[PDB]
Amino acid sequence: PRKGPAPKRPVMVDPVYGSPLVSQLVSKILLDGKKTVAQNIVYTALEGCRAKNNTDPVQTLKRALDNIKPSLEVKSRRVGGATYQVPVEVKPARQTTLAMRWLVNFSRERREKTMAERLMNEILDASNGLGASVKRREDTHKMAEANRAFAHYRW
Amino acid sequence: PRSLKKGPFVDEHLAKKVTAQNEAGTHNVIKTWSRRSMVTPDMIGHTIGVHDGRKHVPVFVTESMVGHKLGEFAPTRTFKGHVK
Amino acid sequence: QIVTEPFATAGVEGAYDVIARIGGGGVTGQAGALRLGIARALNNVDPEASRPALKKAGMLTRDARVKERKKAGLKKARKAPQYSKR
Amino acid sequence: AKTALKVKAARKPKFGVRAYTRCQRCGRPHSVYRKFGLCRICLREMAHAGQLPGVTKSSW
Amino acid sequence: GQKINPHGFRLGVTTDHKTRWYAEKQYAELVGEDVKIREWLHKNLERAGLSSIEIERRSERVTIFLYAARPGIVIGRNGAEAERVRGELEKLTGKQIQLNILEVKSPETDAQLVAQGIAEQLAARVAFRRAMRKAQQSAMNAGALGIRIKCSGRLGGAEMSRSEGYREGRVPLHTLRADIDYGFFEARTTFGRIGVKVWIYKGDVT
RNA sequence: AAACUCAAAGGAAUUGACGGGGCCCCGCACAAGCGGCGGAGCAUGCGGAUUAAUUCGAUGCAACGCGUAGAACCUUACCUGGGUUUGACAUGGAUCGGGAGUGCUCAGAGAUGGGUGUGCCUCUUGGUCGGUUCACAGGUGGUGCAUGGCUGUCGUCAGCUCGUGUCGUGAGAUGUUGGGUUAAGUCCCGCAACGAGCGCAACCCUUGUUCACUGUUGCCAGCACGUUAUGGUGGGGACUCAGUGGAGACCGCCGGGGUCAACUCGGAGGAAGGUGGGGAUGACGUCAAGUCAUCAUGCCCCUUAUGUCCAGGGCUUCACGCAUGCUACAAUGGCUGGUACAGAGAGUGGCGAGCCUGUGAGGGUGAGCGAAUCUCGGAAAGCCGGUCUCAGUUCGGAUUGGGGUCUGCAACUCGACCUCAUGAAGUCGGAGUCGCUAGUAAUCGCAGAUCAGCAACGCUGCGGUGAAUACGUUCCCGGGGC
Ligand SMILES: CON(C)Cc1ccc(O)c2c1C[C@H]1C[C@H]3[C@H](N(C)C)C(O)=C(C(N)=O)C(=O)[C@@]3(O)C(O)=C1C2=O
Ligand SMILES: [Mg+2]
Ligand SMILES: [Mg+2]
Ligand SMILES: [Mg+2]
Ligand SMILES: [Mg+2]
Ligand SMILES: [Mg+2]
Ligand SMILES: [Mg+2]
Ligand SMILES: [Mg+2]
Ligand SMILES: [Mg+2]
Ligand SMILES: [Mg+2]
Ligand SMILES: [Mg+2]
Ligand SMILES: [Mg+2]
Ligand SMILES: [Mg+2]
Ligand SMILES: [Mg+2]
Ligand SMILES: [Mg+2]
Ligand SMILES: [Mg+2]
Ligand SMILES: [Zn+2]
Repeated sequence: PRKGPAPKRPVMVDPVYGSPLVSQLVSKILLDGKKTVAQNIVYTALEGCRAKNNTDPVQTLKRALDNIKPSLEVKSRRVGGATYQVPVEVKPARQTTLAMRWLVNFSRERREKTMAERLMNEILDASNGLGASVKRREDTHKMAEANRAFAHYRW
Repeated sequence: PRSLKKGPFVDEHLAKKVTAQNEAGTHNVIKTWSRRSMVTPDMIGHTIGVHDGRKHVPVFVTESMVGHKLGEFAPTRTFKGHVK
Repeated sequence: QIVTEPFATAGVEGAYDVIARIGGGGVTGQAGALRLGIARALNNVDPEASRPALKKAGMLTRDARVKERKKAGLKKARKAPQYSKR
Repeated sequence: AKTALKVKAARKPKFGVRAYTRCQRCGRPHSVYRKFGLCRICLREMAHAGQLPGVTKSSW
Repeated sequence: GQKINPHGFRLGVTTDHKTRWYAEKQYAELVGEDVKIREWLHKNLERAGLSSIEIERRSERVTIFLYAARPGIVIGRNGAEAERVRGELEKLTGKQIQLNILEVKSPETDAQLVAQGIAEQLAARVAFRRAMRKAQQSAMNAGALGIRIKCSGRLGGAEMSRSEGYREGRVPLHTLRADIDYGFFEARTTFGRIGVKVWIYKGDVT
């Protein structure tokens, strides 16, 4: 807004796994205002993760988030009579938000039956380095590199 | 539809006219505005001019009419189609 | 967690019984009210050794966030009917 | 409203179901409150002028 | 066009209701008789000048306070007019009416009588500017802290409608603790009718 | 040059508005986000078409789930037809009166008309009615561009002006420019200005903390029984709550910034901190904005009709177009069994428990409650168990056929609901477009107004669950100062 940066609500931690990441994940799933449904989905996905690999589900979620985190992304610019795609570096909070949003959206887009282990499959694939989320991260980075010539328009 | 335990609704003057017609010969057209009334077997074979808003259109009541209202056979709106 | 954590942030722990009578609201609102009640009980029991941490954790405070009332001409408290120019 | 309509509404109907309310000050047939008769406009203006006991503006 | 009635705005806060009775199964019919009483009194006692009609009820007994500038018309000769109006009131309602008529200490300060007088002058075809200035000057001679008069309509018998107004002093319409008396009347002329509104800031009240 | 033609052409300046002019600002205005609309079916309003009538009003934002907080009759203002004429209804003079007014019957679609029964209270002159008239009534007939009233709107926008002084021939200017600040023409500093007024703010309502007072129909910590059981009981002022009266927040304190000064940043205390959240409140005026149909009213028009009564019809039409919604397209879901947690409201022609009966809508009996007592009452989402397994489906519930219930004089046109069967489009929607900054959006149910019943999915409220995001002002829209 014009007035200034609005305050941010503090992020709570998940009672079970003790990480703000899982709370952010459930709040991102969180369709229709059904917190209990969303975190049932999230807990089921994390338990499926620890079932298929011995490593900790919170650690595998973290690894997936780092594999989906974008470093820079392009935004539209109205310089002159044509629009430009100016690449801009992404702050850690913004990139965590982008990673979570992409993870959730592509989990919803996956072909498997149930959301819980659609999200589980997507998390495992991202942690390994595969999947639609990682593909989108690579594509956005590729397009930022293609339009890298406009790094001097940053303000 | 009307409750069964309340019986059919015949407008209580259509009934008397059709009964008089039965007593004195089932040959006349009975003019009425009672679209409200229920067709009954006692009037079967009569001809009733049911009002439709502007004219008493005649209907010859047959065996199958009985389970219907008098006004079902006297359309009130004319459409004929849009354009021509 | 929201109702147990007053003890966790206090010196006492899960060796201290509690009896609660709860009315009104939904499950989450009842949880928050019970949490505030336990926090206030610990406060007025030991207002020197548990007061500082208990208040710093933002727990000796009642949030006035209540469902905003509906307003005429609007579908909800702030939702507005779909504007349709021409 | 029309005077004939007002008097017809006042008089007892032929069938009970055929009765209606009418604004007892105004004759208006729409938006008539059972609690105090009157109508939308009559209620608003009389409540503002203060002839209706207990009725005040609400701003909860 | 967009301003609230001052009396309704301050109702319950500073000013009080004109009717004081309680009834929860007859409420509508008591409202109807009250409307009949007020309409009858207004239609038949214009000459006296009615500031307010205040209605009370105890048990099938109605009490009417008539705040009038000149109760000479209401009382007639030795209370004959008072008795006749009371009798018409029983005829109209069917209940025991106890009627008492009260003065207004400062008719030049009560807004309703001020609107009464301004509308009467307009009907008698007095220049509206002169009438408004006279009323304003009289109000401030009495000692009101603020006057505001607005006459709207075919002022001066013209074709277009105007909304001519006068004011000086202070009239804080937005302040609830401000004691603002509001009056309105309609001058019935050969050219429709003129709406005259008067706000008078009596002072500040708790 | 002239004919001809115009009654102005023009100069400087003033105040506005506008600018694809600048500087400075603000608003869900973008951006960042979340969920939609535009596609489908249905509901609803409107345009158009149609019709005997489809009554009238509303028309960019600011008309279109709007007047309508309830159109089968009524409403009803429209149409066909049938009645009526001082009239359906008022007020006043006369004049003949004693019944008026009604019960039962007859004719009639009804209006109405004809029977039959019943028939004033005072008093010798009233209440009440009758005609004949006489005056007169009646009109939702016209003009919202003759008006009052009320309302929308720019716009919760930060402004709009005045007295006196001063400057200028004058319109006019100054104040009200400038610097800083604020949500704010909010304040501060300077200043030919010094002041004041309407707006801003505050006073009001509600919500968040707490104290005193009171203790039923509310509550149950300690005490005594209760059919086992129910604060059911005596009783209790503790807790909760109810509702009256107080306290509390003021940048008041601490520190920094700020020439200082207003302000600003941080901290402590505190339920709450910089306006704590929300409502009421809408300046001078604008749009000849809406309403002659709520009411009122100037003028004009109708007067065996444009009054008025009645039955039936219409306002519900349907090659279409738009708009606002609802249900969806499924697995964060459907079905099914069990099991938690609300608030705000309503009720005597009413809310109705319990029991019996029916597959059910319901019916029959029927307590209780004019209600902190009794009833509406079940909250739903959620949790837990089972099941369906991605299928145009055990998604969706349109349409259509059958059998019903209830309200009502009466559900054909044209009601809701139950049940049995039927099982349409719809695979997330083109260009375009909408709402929202927190207990908000999203969703989940509940209650009320009107109301016999109900086309209500509307409207106004109520609580339950409960987010994501805001780097920022470059761009789009609206506005503010110079
Ligand atoms: C026609 O008669 N002559 C020529 C002038 C006229 C005369 C008398 C009137 O009484 C009106 C009018 C013009 C209309 C124009 C209307 C129109 N509207 C109906 C959409 C409109 O475009 C707007 C608007 N958007 O603002 C209006 O102003 C408006 O509503 C209005 O006020 C009007 C009137 O009533
Ligand atoms: Mg009705
Ligand atoms: Mg010039
Ligand atoms: Mg956007
Ligand atoms: Mg659609
Ligand atoms: Mg229409
Ligand atoms: Mg009209
Ligand atoms: Mg609109
Ligand atoms: Mg106008
Ligand atoms: Mg118009
Ligand atoms: Mg204010
Ligand atoms: Mg107009
Ligand atoms: Mg008229
Ligand atoms: Mg309609
Ligand atoms: Mg009650
Ligand atoms: Mg906002
Ligand atoms: Zn009215």
